[PDB]
Amino acid sequence: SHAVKIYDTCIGCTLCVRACPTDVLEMVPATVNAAKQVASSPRVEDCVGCKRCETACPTDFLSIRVYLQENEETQYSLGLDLADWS
Amino acid sequence: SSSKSLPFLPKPQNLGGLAGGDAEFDPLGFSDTFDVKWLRESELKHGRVCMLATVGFVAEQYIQFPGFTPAEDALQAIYTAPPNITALLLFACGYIESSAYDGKLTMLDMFDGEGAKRAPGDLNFGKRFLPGDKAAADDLATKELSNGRLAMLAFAGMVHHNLVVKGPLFPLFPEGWAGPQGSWDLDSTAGALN
Amino acid sequence: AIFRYVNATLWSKAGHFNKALSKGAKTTTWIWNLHASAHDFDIQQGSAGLIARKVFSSGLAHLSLVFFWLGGMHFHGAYLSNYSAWLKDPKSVAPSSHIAYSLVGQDILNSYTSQYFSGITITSGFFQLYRSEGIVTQSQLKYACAASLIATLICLSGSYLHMQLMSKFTSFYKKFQSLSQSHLIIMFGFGSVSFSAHQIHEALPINSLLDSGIWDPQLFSAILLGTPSAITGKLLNPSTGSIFLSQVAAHHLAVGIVFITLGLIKWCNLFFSRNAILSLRLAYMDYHAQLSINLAVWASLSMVAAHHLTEIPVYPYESTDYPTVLCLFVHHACLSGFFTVASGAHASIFVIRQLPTSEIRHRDPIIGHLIWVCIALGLHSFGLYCHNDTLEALGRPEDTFCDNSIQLKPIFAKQFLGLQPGIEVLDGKIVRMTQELGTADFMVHHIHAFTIHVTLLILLKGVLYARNSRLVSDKLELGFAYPCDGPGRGGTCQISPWDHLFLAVFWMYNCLSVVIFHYFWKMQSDVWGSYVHHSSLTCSHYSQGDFSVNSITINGWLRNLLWSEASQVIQSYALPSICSYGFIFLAAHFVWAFSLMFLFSGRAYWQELIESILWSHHKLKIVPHIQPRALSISQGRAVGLTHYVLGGIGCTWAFIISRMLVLTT
Amino acid sequence: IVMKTNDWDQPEIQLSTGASNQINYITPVVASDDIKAWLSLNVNFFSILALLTVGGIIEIQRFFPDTLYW
Amino acid sequence: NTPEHWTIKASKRLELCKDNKAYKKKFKDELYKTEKQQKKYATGSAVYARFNKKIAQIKNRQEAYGDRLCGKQDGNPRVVATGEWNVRASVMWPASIFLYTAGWIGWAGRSYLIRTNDETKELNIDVPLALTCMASGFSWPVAAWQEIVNGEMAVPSSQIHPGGPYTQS
Ligand SMILES: CC(=O)O[C@H]1CC(C)(C)C(=C=C/C(C)=C/C=C/C(C)=C/C=C/C=C(C)/C=C/C=C(C)/C=C/[C@@]23O[C@]2(C)C[C@@H](O)CC3(C)C)[C@](C)(O)C1
Ligand SMILES: CC1=C(/C=C/C(C)=C/C=C/C(C)=C\C=C\C=C(C)\C=C\C=C(C)\C=C\C2=C(C)CCCC2(C)C)C(C)(C)CCC1
Ligand SMILES: CC1=C(C/C=C(\C)CCC[C@H](C)CCC[C@H](C)CCCC(C)C)C(=O)c2ccccc2C1=O
Repeated sequence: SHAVKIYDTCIGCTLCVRACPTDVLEMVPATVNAAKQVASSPRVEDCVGCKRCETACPTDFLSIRVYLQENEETQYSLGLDLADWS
Repeated sequence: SSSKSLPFLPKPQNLGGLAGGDAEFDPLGFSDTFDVKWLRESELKHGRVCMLATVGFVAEQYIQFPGFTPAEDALQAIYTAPPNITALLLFACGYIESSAYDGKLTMLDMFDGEGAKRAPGDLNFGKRFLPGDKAAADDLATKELSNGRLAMLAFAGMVHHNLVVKGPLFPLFPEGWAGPQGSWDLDSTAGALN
Repeated sequence: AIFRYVNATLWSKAGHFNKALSKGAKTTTWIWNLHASAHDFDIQQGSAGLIARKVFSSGLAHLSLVFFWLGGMHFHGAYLSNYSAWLKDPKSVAPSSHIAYSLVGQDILNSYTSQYFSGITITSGFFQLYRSEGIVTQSQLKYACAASLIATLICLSGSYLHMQLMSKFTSFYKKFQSLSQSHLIIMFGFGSVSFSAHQIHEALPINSLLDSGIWDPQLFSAILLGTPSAITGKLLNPSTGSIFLSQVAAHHLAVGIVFITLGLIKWCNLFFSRNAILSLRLAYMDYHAQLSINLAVWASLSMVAAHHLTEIPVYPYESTDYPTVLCLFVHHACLSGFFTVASGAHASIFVIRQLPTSEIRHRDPIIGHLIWVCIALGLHSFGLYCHNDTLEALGRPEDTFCDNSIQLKPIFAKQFLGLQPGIEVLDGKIVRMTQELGTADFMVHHIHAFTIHVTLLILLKGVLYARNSRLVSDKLELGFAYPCDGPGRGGTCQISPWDHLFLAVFWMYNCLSVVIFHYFWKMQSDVWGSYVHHSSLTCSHYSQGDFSVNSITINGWLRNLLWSEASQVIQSYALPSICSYGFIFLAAHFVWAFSLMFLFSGRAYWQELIESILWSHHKLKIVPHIQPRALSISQGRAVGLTHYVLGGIGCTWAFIISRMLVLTT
Repeated sequence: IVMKTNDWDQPEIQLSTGASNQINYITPVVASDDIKAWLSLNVNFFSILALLTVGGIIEIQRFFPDTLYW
Repeated sequence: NTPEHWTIKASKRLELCKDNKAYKKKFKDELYKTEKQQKKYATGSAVYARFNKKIAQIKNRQEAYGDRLCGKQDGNPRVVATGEWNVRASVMWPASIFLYTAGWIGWAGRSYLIRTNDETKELNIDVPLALTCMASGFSWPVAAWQEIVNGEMAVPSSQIHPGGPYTQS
C-alpha cells in the first residue's frame, strides 16, 4: 500500500478529502491552524495513489504527500476488478 | 480645433511651444506617441546634417582636397575618398555626439533628469549670436528649421537625381537624356506579371 | 439582426471566449490553452444559440477560405502556367502553374517544362480538370478565378451576417428532415443534373474538337456523336485514354435523377423501416455525432475517390500523367485516414457529452474480439513476411510463401468489369492494364486489413471506454482531454479518448504509409511503364515487375522500394528539377526525428530545466512576468504527434514525387 | 418590442409591430483605439517585427547576392 | 617555425582560389551546367534572360572569390577564424557586427521588461515604450558595462530562488 502523510502546514480546507476517490481521508479537530481541523489518512489501505489530494492541496508545497510503494502493492491499491486477492 | 496645415484633421496638442510649428502638422500623431523634445532634437540634427550635406554634395563635384581623388558622381565620393580620413570624420562626429549630450545619448537617457531643462536642439554652439529679443530669436529658430527641412528634401532630391541619371548632379539632363523609365529595372511582382 | 454589438474591443482581450482564461497571462500555459480552446465553441461563454451561431458562421468562413484557395489556383493556371502549351501537346509538356523566385540561387528550382516556360511541375491534375471542364482560354480561366473570388466574398459576408442574423430563437439548424431533404434533392440531385447539362452543352463539343485536333475560335464559341455501343469503361478514348465525357455526362444525369427519386420517395414516406433507425435518430442529434458521422462518410468517399481516380480513368490524359494520378491517390488516401481518425475523436466527444447508445453495454466482448482479430491478423499476415525473410536468408526459397513456392492464391479476388484481353496504350505509355493478383497481393492485402483493424481497435476502445472503465470509474467526470488520472492503480497514463486518438493517429499513419508503398510499388512494377512492339507488346515497367518477386520479403521492401527507388530523391541535389524535393526529404527526416523528443520525454524534466535557466535571467534582472512553463502533457503529445506525422508524410511525399518526376522526365 | 436575451453578444433584440422605415446598420462599430490595441497585442507586434526583419534579409540577399564584398 | 607562419595565409593546406585547379574546375562545371540548362529554352525567352543573369552572377562570384583561400584538394573558399582582421573571408567582422546586434536585441528587451514589470504589459505591448527601448538599445555596450560595474546588472543570488532543497530543514 501507499503512504499518505499529512503535515502541520495543513490549513483544513477539506479539498483533499473531497477529492478522495476511495475515501481515504477525513478531517479531524485540531488547534494548529485557524480552521481548527486537519485532514487525516486513516484508511490508507484503500489509497490507490492517484494523487488527486495532492492536486487539490493549496499550500505552497503540499501539506499532504502520497508516497508510492510499488513493492507493497495490494489489490485495493491496484484497483483490481476482474481478479480477487481476498 | 482643426489643424492649420490640414484643416480637415484635428489639431495636435502636444507639439505646442516649439518654433516652426506655425502650421501645426502632425497628421500621424508622432508628437502624441513620442516625446516632442526628442522629435525636435532629431529634426534639428537632420536639418543641420542635411544642409551641410547639400553644400558638400555640390562642392565635392568641383573642388577636392589636394590629392583626394575626385568623383563627379558625389555618391561615389564615399568609396573614392581616403578611408583613414573618412574614419577621421566618423571619429570627430562621434566625439561631438558623445560630448554634446554628456553620455545621455538614447531615447530614454536624453531629456531625463538633468538635461531635460535643456532646449530640444540647443547644444550651446554659436549662441553668442542669438538675438536678445524673443521675437528675433524665434524668427531665427524658424529660419533655421525651414532651411533645415528644405535641405533635407534637397539632399534627398540630389541623391535620387544622381541615382536616376547615373552621373554628376549639375547637368540636370545629361546628353541624350530620354527619361528615368529604365532606372528602376529590378523585377517586381506586377512588372513580371505584365 | 442587431449589429451594434460587433466591435473590435474584444479583439485585444485575447481569451474572452473562455472563462478559464479570465486571469490573463500568468504563464505560457495560458497562451497554449487559448490556442487549444479557441475553436471549442461548446465550452465557451454563451448559450446553445451562440454555439450554433459560431458553428454555422465558421463553416461559412471556411467555405470562403476554400473558395479563395480555388480562385488562387485558377489565377495561377491563367497567368502563371503553361496551360496553353500543355493543351496543344499534353504529352511533351508537363503541367506547371508554379514558378519560383531567383532570390538566393532559388531559380534552380524551376525546371524545363516547355520552350518558353520554366517552373515547378504541378501534380494536382488541375490542367486535366480544366480540359475536362472545357476551359481552353485564358479569358475562361480568368472568369473562373473571378467567380471564385466573388464566391469567397459572398461566403465571408454570409458568415459575418449570420453571426448576428441567427438569434437565440434560431432553430433552422435543428430541422434535420428539411436539411437532409434539401441537400438530397437540390444540392445533390439538381446539382448533378445541372452539371450534366453543363458537360453536354459546353465540355462535350470542346472536348470532341480537342480530340479531333480542331483549335478554331468559332468552333470553341449532337450528343453521343463518337461513342460506340461498347459499355462505358470497356472502351477508353483512343486519342485521350479516358472514359468518354458524354458517358460521364449521362452518368451525372442518371445520378441526379436517382437522387431526386430517392428524395421524392422519402418525401412520400415510401421508405418504411423508420423504427430500425429511430434509436440513432433520437441519440445522434448532436454536433459531435453529426461531425463524426460526416467525417467518416467523407473519409470513406475520399478513399473510394483515391482508388477510382486511378483505376477508372475519366480525366483527359490523367492516366498517362503518372505523377498526377499517384499524387491524387496518395493525397485522398491520407485525407481518408485523417478524417476517419477524426470521426473516432468526435464519436468519443459525443459519448462524453451525451448519452451513448446501448451497444456500449456489452463493450467488453466487442473490444475483446477485436483485440483477438487484430492479434491473429497481425500474427499471420506479418509472420508470413517474417517467415519468408528467415527462410530465404537460410537459403530455402522452396519453403517460403511465393508464387513459385508455397502460394496463397486470392481465390475471392474475382473480376467484375469483364474487359477484353490486352492493355490500353496511348503514345508510348500504358494508360490501363489489368492488375494480376498473387501471393504478394494476398499478403499485402491482409497487412492492410490488419492495420485497419488495429486502428479501428484503438478508436473503438477510446469511444466505448470513454465514460468509465474497470480502472477508473469517473472518466466522465475527468472529461475528454486529460493526461491521466494519476500514478495510481499501477498508472493511468493515456486513459482518455484524446490519448486514444493520439495513438490511433500513429496507427492510421502506419496503415496509410503501407498503403501508399503498396500502391506505388505495384503500379510501378505491374501497371505503369512503356511498351515495345494483331500486335503483341513487351511492356517495360518502371520498376521492372519486381513487386511479385521481391515484395514477399521485408528485405525486398527495404531494398527494391526504399533504397532502390530513393536514388532519385537522394541524388537530386545537382538536378534543377528535384533539388527542392531532396532538401525536403532531408528536412522531413529531421522533423520526424525531432518529434521523438516530445514523444519520449516528459513534462517535469523540461520544467526543471526551464527553472534552472530562469535562474540566470532573474540573476541578470530579466524577469518575464508571463512565467515560462513547460508544455502540458497533452500538448507535448500533440506536438510530438504532429511533428512525427508531418516528417513521415514529407519524406514519403518527396520520395515518391522525385521518383515519378525523374522517371517521367 | 425590446427583449432581453441574456446573450453577451446580443444582449437585446427588437421586433417590429409592423412595417417600419428605419436605419439598421449592418456595418460593425470599429474604433481606431480598438484597432491600435489589437495591433499592440504582443502577437501583432512581434509578427510585424519578424515580417519586417525577414523582408529586410530577403531584400539584402536580392541587392547584394553571394556576399562578394566579404 | 617562424612568427610569419602564424598567419593563415602561410599554410601548406590552403592556396589562393584564383590559382586553385580544383576551384577553377568546380566553377567551370557550374558554368557548363548553367549554360546547358539555358540552351534548352528559346533564345528570346524571359527564362533565357534569367539564365544570362545567373551566368553573370556565377562569373562575378568566381571573380570575387578568386582572392579567398581554399584547400588544394577540393578548392572551396574557406573562412578564417584565427582572429586576423585584415584577411579575406575573416570571421571577425561578421562576428563583431552580430555581437553588437544581438546585444542590442537583448538590451532592448531587458530594458522593456525592467520598465514595464507587469504581465499585462508583457501580453499587450506598450508599443511606444517598446519602440523607445529598441531605439535606446544602440548604446548597449557602454550602458551594460556601466551597469555591471555599478552593480545594477546582477542581483545577489540570495535575492532569487536557488532551486530545490537538497538537505533537511
Ligand atoms: C561661434 C560658433 O559656434 O560659430 C557659429 C558660426 C555661425 C556662422 C554664426 C553659425 C551659423 C550658421 C551656419 C553655419 C549656417 C549654415 C547654413 C547652411 C549651410 C545652409 C544651407 C542650406 C541649403 C539649402 C537650403 C539647400 C537647398 C538645395 C536645393 C533646394 C536644391 C535643389 C536641387 O538640388 C535638387 C534637389 C536637384 C538638382 O538637380 C537641382 C537643384 C535645384 C540644384 C553658428 C551656428 O552660430 C555657429
Ligand atoms: C578572439 C577569437 C577567438 C576566441 C574567443 C574566446 C576564447 C572568447 C572568450 C569569451 C569568454 C570566455 C567570455 C566570457 C564571458 C563571461 C561572462 C560572465 C559574461 C556575461 C555576460 C552578461 C552578463 C551579459 C549581459 C547582457 C548583455 C551585455 C547584452 C545582452 C543582454 C544581457 C543581459 C544578456 C576565436 C578562436 C573563438 C575566434 C577568433 C577570434
Ligand atoms: C522539448 C519539450 C518541452 C520543452 C519545449 C518547449 C517549452 C517549447 C518551446 C516553445 C517555443 C518558445 C515556441 C516558439 C517556436 C520555436 C522557437 C520556433 C523555431 C523555428 C525555427 C525554424 C527557428 C516540453 O515542455 C515538453 C513537455 C511535455 C512533453 C515533451 C516536452 C518536450 O519534448
